[PDB]
Amino acid sequence: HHSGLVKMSHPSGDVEACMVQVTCGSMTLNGLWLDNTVWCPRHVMCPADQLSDPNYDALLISMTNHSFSVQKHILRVVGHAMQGTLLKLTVDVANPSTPAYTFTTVKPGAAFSVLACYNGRPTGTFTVVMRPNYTIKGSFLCGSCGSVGYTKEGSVINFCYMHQMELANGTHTGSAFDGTMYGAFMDKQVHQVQLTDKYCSVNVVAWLYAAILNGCAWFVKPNRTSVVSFNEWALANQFTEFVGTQSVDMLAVKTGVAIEQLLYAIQQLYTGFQGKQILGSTMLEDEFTPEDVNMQIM
Amino acid sequence: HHSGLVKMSHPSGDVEACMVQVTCGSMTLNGLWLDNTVWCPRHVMCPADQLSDPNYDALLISMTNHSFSVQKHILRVVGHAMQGTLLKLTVDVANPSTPAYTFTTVKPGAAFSVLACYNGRPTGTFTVVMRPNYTIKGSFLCGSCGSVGYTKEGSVINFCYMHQMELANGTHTGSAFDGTMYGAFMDKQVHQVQLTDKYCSVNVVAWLYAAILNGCAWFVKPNRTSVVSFNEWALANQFTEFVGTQSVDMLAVKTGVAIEQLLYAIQQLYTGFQGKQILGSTMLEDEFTPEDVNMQI
Ligand SMILES: *[C@H](O)[C@H](C[C@@H]1CCNC1=O)NC(=O)[C@H](CC(C)C)NC(=O)OC1(CC)COCOC1
Ligand SMILES: *[C@H](O)[C@H](C[C@@H]1CCNC1=O)NC(=O)[C@H](CC(C)C)NC(=O)OC1(CC)COCOC1
Repeated sequence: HHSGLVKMSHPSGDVEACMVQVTCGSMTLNGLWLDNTVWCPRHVMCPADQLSDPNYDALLISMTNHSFSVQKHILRVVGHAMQGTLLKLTVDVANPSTPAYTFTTVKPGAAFSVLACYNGRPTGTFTVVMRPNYTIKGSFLCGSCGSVGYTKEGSVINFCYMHQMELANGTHTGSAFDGTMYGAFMDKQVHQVQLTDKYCSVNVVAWLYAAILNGCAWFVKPNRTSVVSFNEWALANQFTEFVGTQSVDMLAVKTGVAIEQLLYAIQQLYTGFQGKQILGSTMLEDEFTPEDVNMQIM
Repeated sequence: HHSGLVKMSHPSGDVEACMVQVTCGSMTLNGLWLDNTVWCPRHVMCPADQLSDPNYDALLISMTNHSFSVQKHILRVVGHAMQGTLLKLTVDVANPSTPAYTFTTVKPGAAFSVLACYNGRPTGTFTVVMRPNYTIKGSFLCGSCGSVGYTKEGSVINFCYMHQMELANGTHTGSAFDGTMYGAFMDKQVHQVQLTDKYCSVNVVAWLYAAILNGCAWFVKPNRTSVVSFNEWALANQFTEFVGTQSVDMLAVKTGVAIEQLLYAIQQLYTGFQGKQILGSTMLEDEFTPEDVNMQI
């Protein structure tokens, strides 16, 4: 039986209307236009020559307002400032289609939608999970910097990601809109090695609950492992700490299966399913959130 | 090395601007507002009483323009007609934000984006492949009917799907905008026979080309299988006919690996990967198209 559990993104129309192109010298990339502000990665300031150790503080000082061209395809710069790894440009027109929005940094295990853009033009959207080593997968090519990641709750878009770089293992990372880089990677063209990744324990729990809701519960036993005990074990076996949420609790109430029975199951299943499948899979899946499962299976 | 091959959907803003809610008596679902026309599934006319064997001809005749209610959230009806499994409702206002569009019927193995909506409100977007048995997977709950699927060529939107139903096995189907149901399923709540699914051969090829581009070419051999022999083999082993395309050919040039080497490879991998993985998988993957791979790698 097909569960209906799929990778689902937020509808992108609200964010499409905020995308612009930003150009500084030879470098061109994407920006986010909210009210009188345009956000973009500060390495737009850097010519290809100096990208391997840029001096951003000096590059900023060398700019004037005319050093930045902002074009909408889908504007006069009247101020420029740097905030961590982002530029905050002030323009003289308020974006007439600005959504209600917040700037909240996301934590590992949380999912968000990405609007991939090139030269200020949206081309595709996908959902990613912020990994425990502060990278994301997804699909990003040359020109994609400034593409944004977001969630939506009610009318309020939460902007959580602005794309900056690809790592040698092909994963990606970027900034929060407070200017910090996820994982503290440097916006320098240099080899940087991401830390070891981990299974997102709370999302594995959610997926097992999706399995139960879908009629697949051969892995459920009476046996349990406490949260506190599971977390001691998680540290030493490449799992995140489990932190419960009202979203997980809803799934436990619906199924009648306790969180702690699934923490025991995870300790038995992460080595393999001994020939069985769970939701068409032979390994544990950690990129569906408790919210995904509540939204899509209930 | 993560390939960067992911399930990607089209930006949905153009289509979001066309979604409305359609209400008829006590039933409510989504509709697509293009110019002066609102498209929605005809079963909005059916009371819960009679979902098993609705008489859509008599239901239509019993309706008047005032039977229908159309609200834009993200309108007065002055005309109603039935086209196959869809209603075509004429409203007095023409949608100002109507994109350039066409209507197409997608074929098995082709990918399209779906804007899932509830009560006229877009809530999510995902990409599906029309399966060889004319069903799709995806995620659709109660209230999702009238959600639409589409591709793009340029800024042109090609509307190809309007969601209608879920089958006993959890898969889904819908209408093309000429009113025909994909796979000729009936818009009634009765058990109906679904053909067995098959691997979409051309997409498996594209997936192996993506593996090669990503530096995973252990399955590659100079052993070849002609398209014709492959096609013969595919009938007895639950695979679709391979049909080359310009898009596949590009991939054979980028990698310098011939189609027939991968056809040969498919025959062997179907019997097993023999301890090895391909792009993190131990089974063949057939929901990534040649166009996906060309665009994403
Ligand atoms: C901005 O559009 C760039 C996006 C990456 C290009 C390929 N895929 C991407 O996601 N970002 C960069 O090019 C970035 C600039 C520095 C932070 C100053 N460098 C980068 O992503 O690094 C490499 C590998 C070390 C990525 O792969 C291509 O070579 C550069
Ligand atoms: C319209 O929004 C409905 C969408 C489905 C409901 C649950 N998931 C869906 O995709 N469509 C229907 O309710 C449909 C109406 C008939 C075509 C007249 N019924 C339906 O999808 O079939 C059932 C039973 C075969 C699927 O299983 C649950 O009950 C409905």
